[PDB]
Amino acid sequence: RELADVLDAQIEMLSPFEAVATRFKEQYRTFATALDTTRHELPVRSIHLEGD
Amino acid sequence: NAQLSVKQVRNLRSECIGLENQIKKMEPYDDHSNMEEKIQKVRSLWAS
Repeated sequence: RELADVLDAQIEMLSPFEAVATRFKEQYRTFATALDTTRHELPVRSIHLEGD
Repeated sequence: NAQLSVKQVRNLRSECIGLENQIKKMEPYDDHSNMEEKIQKVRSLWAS
């Protein structure tokens, strides 16, 4: 009885996350790829502008 | 020896009758048949 109660409780703790987890991890992978790109495309070697 | 055996028998069937009275009473739910099976999904959730 008590083991079924605590098991049932962790079922409603765990159940809603599994559906959203796949979309969450795919969009996190895409946005982390975007973060890698924007970190890989910030060239910083300059001072007060001379010429161009 | 006779009186100690009598007292021990009295205690035994006292706790006995208490046990089948609670067995009649405190069990209004029984859904154990899926129990182990659900435990499988449980670790799958943990694995996830």
